[PDB]
Amino acid sequence: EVQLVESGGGLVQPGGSLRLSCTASGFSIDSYGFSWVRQAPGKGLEHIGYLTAGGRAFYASWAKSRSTITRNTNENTVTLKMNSLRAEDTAVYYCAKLGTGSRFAIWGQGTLVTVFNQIKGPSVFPLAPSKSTSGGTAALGCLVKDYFPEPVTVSWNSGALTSGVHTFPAVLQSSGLYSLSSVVTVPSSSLGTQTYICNVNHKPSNTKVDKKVEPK
Amino acid sequence: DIQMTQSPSSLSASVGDRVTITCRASQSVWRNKNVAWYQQKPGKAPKRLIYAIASLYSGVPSRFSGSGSGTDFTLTISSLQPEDFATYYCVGHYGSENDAYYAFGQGTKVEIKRTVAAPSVFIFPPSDEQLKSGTASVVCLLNNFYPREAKVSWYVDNALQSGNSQESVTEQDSKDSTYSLSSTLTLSKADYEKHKVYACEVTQGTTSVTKSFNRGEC
Repeated sequence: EVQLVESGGGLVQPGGSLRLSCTASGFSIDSYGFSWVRQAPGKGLEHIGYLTAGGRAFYASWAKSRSTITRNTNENTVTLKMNSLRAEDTAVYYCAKLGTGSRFAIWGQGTLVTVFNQIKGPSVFPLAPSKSTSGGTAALGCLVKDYFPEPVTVSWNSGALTSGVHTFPAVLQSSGLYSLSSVVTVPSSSLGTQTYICNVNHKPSNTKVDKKVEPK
Repeated sequence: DIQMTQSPSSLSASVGDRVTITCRASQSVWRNKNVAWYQQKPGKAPKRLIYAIASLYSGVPSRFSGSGSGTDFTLTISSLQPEDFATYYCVGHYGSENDAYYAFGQGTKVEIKRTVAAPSVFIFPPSDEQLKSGTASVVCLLNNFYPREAKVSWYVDNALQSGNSQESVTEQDSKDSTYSLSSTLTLSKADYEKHKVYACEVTQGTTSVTKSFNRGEC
């Protein structure tokens, strides 16, 4: 069994450095060439560099500034070190033998690197629905504002309400903080009786918010 | 350096339809077969489906087939299946005797084809709790609609807002293949309390649906 596991990753303050190891098992790290790729949130795959079988680095234009792709045969690792990190560098970094002109292609699972200026838990405000104006169906939700970094997960009634839930992708507000909404459609007749609570969880700040959403 | 570009950025086909995605390379790939096709689902790592331009990997369904020639490369899905709707990247390797480089395409979403469905539009006033912090958020919800394309305009006292809204869109729902969209208008409490009528105008095709509220009437 061949395997490629990725080490390192986490919160890095801007200008700081990320160091990511890529540990192989079932084969030797010096018998193939290896790339580092990254995928920003919602964006496409972006090649960073490629270390040939001969230990020769081939960085990219934007990467040649602050990127060193080394290899350690003692520990069976290929390493990526980036300096001078910007907000555009927050992404999921993979290591891989891309497999363009070879039958052997292997990828790591990907480790997340987040460039954070501050850690800020979210503020949760109700999206209140009674006076419902959509017949027998009402909409309600939770507005999750001003948090950093990603991600937040949202459930409803501790996961007992999943039908009709729409949790939107976060957007980066001009203030530099993330925000998102989670909505759900419910019987407008159930508003006075059924309880609706959104469970917002922000692990980077160890914060969890449960918000009862009531009419008016 | 090199770059890849595919066709199109997004498409819509049916279960059993014949899908064709092309891919153009900036230069000639170093090795002739240095072209692979990657299938990536949301929240999942990329999965290589085809290497060596035309060679399928073991386990890959034979309905997939790559037919590249020079700098034009095609991914063919004979009978499109439910598990084939995803984003497809092409990746090419091109360097020299003293160079070795890759570049990915931009991607191509193979979306489900769906009959037109109008959105259920809801508007949400800012909560009183938020207003105490100095900022007002007005949210407009477009629930379970198709197609994705839609014009959402904010009006404050019949004055079209510009540059103070942000949109977010879900992926296609796994049951009805619809989209949901939110538009969030951001104002200060001072500006929010200066006006009365807040309206969200949703336009797609020949129809415009406007949901609104008066600040204070509940």
